[PDB]
Amino acid sequence: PEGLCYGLFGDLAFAAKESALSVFETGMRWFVDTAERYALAGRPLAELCDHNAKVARELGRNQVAQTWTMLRIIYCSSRLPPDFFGVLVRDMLHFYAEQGDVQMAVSVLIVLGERVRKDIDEQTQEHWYTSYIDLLQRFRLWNVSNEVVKLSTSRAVSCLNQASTTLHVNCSHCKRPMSSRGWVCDRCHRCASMCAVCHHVVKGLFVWCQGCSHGGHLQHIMKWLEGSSHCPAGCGHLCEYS
Amino acid sequence: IATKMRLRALSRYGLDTEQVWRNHILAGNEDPQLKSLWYTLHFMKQYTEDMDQKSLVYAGIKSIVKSSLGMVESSRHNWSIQNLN
Amino acid sequence: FVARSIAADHKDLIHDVSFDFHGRRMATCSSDQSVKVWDKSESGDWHCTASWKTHSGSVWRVTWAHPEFGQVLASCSFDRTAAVWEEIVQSHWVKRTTLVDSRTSVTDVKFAPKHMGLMLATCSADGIVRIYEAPDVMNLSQWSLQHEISCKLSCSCISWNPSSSRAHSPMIAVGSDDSSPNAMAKVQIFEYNENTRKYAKAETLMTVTDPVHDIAFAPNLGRSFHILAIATKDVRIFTLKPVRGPTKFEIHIVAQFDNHNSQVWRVSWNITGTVLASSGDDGCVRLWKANYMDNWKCTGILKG
Amino acid sequence: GSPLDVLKDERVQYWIENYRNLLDAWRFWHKRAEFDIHRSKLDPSSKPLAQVFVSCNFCGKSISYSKVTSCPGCRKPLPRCALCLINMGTPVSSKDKKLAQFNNWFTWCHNCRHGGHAGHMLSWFRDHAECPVSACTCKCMQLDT
Ligand SMILES: [Zn+2]
Ligand SMILES: [Zn+2]
Ligand SMILES: [Zn+2]
Ligand SMILES: [Zn+2]
Ligand SMILES: [Zn+2]
Ligand SMILES: [Zn+2]
Ligand SMILES: [Zn+2]
Ligand SMILES: [Zn+2]
Repeated sequence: PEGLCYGLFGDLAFAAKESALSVFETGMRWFVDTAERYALAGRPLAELCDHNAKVARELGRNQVAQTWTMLRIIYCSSRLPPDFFGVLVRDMLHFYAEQGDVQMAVSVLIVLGERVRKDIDEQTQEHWYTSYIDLLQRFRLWNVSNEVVKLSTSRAVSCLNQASTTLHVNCSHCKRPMSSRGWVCDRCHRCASMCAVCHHVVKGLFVWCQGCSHGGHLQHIMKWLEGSSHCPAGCGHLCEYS
Repeated sequence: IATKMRLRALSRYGLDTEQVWRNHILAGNEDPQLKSLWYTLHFMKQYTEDMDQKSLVYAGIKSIVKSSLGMVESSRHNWSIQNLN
Repeated sequence: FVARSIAADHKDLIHDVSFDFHGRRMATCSSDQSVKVWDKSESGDWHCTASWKTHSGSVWRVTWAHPEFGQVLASCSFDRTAAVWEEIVQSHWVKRTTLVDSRTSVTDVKFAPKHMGLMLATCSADGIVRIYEAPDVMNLSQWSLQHEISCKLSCSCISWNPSSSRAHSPMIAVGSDDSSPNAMAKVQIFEYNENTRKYAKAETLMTVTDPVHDIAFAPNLGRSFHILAIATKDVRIFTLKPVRGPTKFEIHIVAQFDNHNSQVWRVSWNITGTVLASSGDDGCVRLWKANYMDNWKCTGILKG
Repeated sequence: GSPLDVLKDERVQYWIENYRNLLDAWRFWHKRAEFDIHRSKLDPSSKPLAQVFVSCNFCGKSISYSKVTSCPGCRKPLPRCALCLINMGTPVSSKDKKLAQFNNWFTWCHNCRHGGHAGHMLSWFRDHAECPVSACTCKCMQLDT
């Protein structure tokens, strides 16, 4: 006669025989902040390690911060053997992964790249990447998930983003497909990518209503729909009703 | 004319359909031709609305009075409308 | 934990509550043949955005599907059916397919993990666990029964293995609530073998002879071994360590809690698979967590 | 409310087009859009600007105006957002619930054709400056301005 289930954010619903529905709310705020404010690429290894360590120390994760600093010293340096710490780095990655902290393991894998990629097998790396991506998507952190996918050291995880994400656009006047890298119609010889607001060629981002088949610059359409409910091109369509 | 058009567009001139006659106020300046045109358009819109409540009017006086037959001119101007066509 | 009550307004006892994938939505099924979907707003209050009659008999379990397949709900009931409900946009929920293969009551229904596609497993009271599949995720009105497994015991709970690793074969555990005087294992674990393309009984937990009311695989989330939580007269946690045909596991019990002092009805892991909540006949929710020495301890007692 | 013969006259439509060109020259784009709405309401013969439309990869028919994320013609899955990996779609048929919010509209870079939800890619390009799809070096937002 009882029901029980945690939610994502630590809240817990518990319905039992009197039946009374109670949500025992609290958790993972550290995970959200950590995922949001690491930098995984675009800077040298030392800078990335110091930034991540500063994040971990600010959030109160002293062990994570010292791990980042230790990685910086180990990698970004009558000397120690070149592969002296590889076993220890692998053990640290496995230690963080086996306790549910897949975020730290994936971040270290991405930051280090090939320095540790060849030492961890592909299957475990893919498992960590997928677990971290699922955690990020649960918290609705799409930007961090896509950054991880783009910077993923595994080819299979990288290919997860290129599946059915290409749009085939056609000219309305000619009803024929357009070139894959174009902004002018092949047949009609008309700038079919004209913004409905500014009447300028939309070379980059194009937002398109599915009702009236009209659109334009993403910012321009956003502003117009913020200021009105009609189609900017003027087809009597309430594209975003109310 | 370009600056006047800019100012009128900034003031939403001619876009008011609640009562069209106010558009000449939105024109900024006192233009007799604009005022006459907008008052005529308002009158014809009012006639269309009244007819709908209880096409040809938009054709203008020339087309309206073309079918006006059967009127007798008054020889004497007595000094004292419904008798008209 | 801070407790807050919800005005369920359910005509009978609430049998199951299941959050969605994102944690922002809820689905509660009761014995009044009604399933209610709750969506919370920025104010934090849970609003019942949908309430429709589903089945003829009491509805036992309601489970969510991954959002990539859309807002999809599967509910099993006493009328030997497991219906699949989809949301179409107001908030209208439509029945897609009624799964009528089971000849007896379907105790539990659970969606398979995302990496398998859209697969559904239903366990019936006659000992048959049926695993379905939708070949086309855009056509939820067509479900094809892939496998059916005879568990030789009255099934009461199932739990997929949420591991997304390619090193772990598909695995479904089946618990039984049968109370026969004879002492036989009440939990059977079946692993899908790619070579045979058929589910085969991999491991059997002989130590569990009491009736089982709920089983729950722990979210793998980067681990290498599988952790299973079992609800019985006590709370047991088993760790399944694969060794280097069905895979052989070094089954070790790592927890056995009688703090409920009564029958434990439900067990539910959290997102990280680190804290386990158990709800027993005492009406208390006991959160169990393991320290770095693998000594599972109670981190809180929660009362209605 | 002129008769369709007057609205079909070359001179009237030429004056309308010249006024719209003047409005574009002054960058009165929103006011030009308001005038376009007014003209479409009053003159049904004013065909709206013909812009691009998305076509199903398999059927090839237009997906413009029953799963929302499926092509209306061949019931095939629609292209998915490069960020949330959820198949894109928009239900088709005031102070009411927005049946089709802006943050769910189809949105793609016109150069690399990689697409996603409007809100998702808006946030992504607010944060980053590269195409979300892996192995694509296009700078989608930098192309426009
Ligand atoms: Zn064309
Ligand atoms: Zn524009
Ligand atoms: Zn339009
Ligand atoms: Zn539209
Ligand atoms: Zn199609
Ligand atoms: Zn998206
Ligand atoms: Zn691209
Ligand atoms: Zn691009």
